[PDB]
Amino acid sequence: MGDTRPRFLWQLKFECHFFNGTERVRLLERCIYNQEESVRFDSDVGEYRAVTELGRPDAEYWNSQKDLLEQRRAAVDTYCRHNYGVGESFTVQRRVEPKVTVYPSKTQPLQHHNLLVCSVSGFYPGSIEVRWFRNGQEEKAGVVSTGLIQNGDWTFQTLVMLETVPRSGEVYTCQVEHPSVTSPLTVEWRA
Amino acid sequence: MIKEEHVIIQAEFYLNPDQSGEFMFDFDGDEIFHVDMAKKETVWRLEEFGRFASFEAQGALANIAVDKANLEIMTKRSNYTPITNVPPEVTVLTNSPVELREPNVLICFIDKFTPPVVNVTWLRNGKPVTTGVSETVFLPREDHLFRKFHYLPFLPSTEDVYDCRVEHWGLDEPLLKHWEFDAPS
Amino acid sequence: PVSKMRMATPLLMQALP
Repeated sequence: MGDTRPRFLWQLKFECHFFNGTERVRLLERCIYNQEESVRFDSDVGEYRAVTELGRPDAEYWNSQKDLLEQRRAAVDTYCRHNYGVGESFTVQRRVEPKVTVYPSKTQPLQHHNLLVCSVSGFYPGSIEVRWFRNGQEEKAGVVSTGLIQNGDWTFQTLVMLETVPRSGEVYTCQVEHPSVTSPLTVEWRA
Repeated sequence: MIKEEHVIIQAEFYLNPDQSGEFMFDFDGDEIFHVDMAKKETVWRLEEFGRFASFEAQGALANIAVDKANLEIMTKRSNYTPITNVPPEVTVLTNSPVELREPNVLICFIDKFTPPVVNVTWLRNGKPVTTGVSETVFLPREDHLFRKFHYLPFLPSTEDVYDCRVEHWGLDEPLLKHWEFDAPS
Repeated sequence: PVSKMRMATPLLMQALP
């Protein structure tokens, strides 16, 4: 690196939490000094509260300003529900179909293919179900998931491995359900 | 299942003596937009979002100014206590399954660190590469540490090796995260 | 017609002296 001067960080977070669409909305404003949250306003509480002793004077000082408080107490409507309405169509309601592929892999360097991997990628939202079949019969044991990986670009991926050493005549199926499709996507593979 | 909770977070920060500030919105862990401080502009994470919403960047600059003024007050109040360095964990993966000679993207995922100052270098066969690279701003975490992504478009090959080199004040030496084609899983 | 995303504004801390 370089320049080891000491650092001083302040973070502000306004968290709008939404449950069942906008049936319940909660604002949590959080003030953080050096990774240490010091003070917050929770709309369910309705005034500032000190999280550590460092934040107390702010709590007291801001709670003393009646017009600032009334603004924050209205923020669930004027800020949270407003912004939910602005972004909903391209965020909450975003649907992108997954790409599915199956390829063989190995648990250890050198030894032969002892896995089938079903890669599910490019999809949004995160809700996905993956099932493995060998000759149309579901494989339950030996199935292992990475779970959900966020790519940083409004897509996810996940890898679902089946422990198996494929033999000729076996047809393996990866089947995938996701909100973007009304029937399951299936991809077949054979050795 | 239909997802029950969603969270939108407007996350800001100011860091001294760097004098670097950031303003961004996060939805369920993905960046909706940030404001570029030098250019003073709203930058939407996907170009198409800006066809649907707008954001006045000048307001974000005003917030960062208040945030600056509070940081300085807090810095005295805490009697100049500095942030403790927390070094990142790094993961490199591809965004799609790797096929020989089919264009792909390497993803360097830098996680669980603070302060938000990091150097990331893509190395192909031990030599820096910059062609086509892109990166995100710092993204928030519930524990108040940061996330970041860097991206390297590439053409998979049996001959090339890659390293994401990450440097940070909390690391003794640069962290080298290796990737190559056909690695076991 | 683009919707405006709103920002919330941080409160100033009390000056030290």
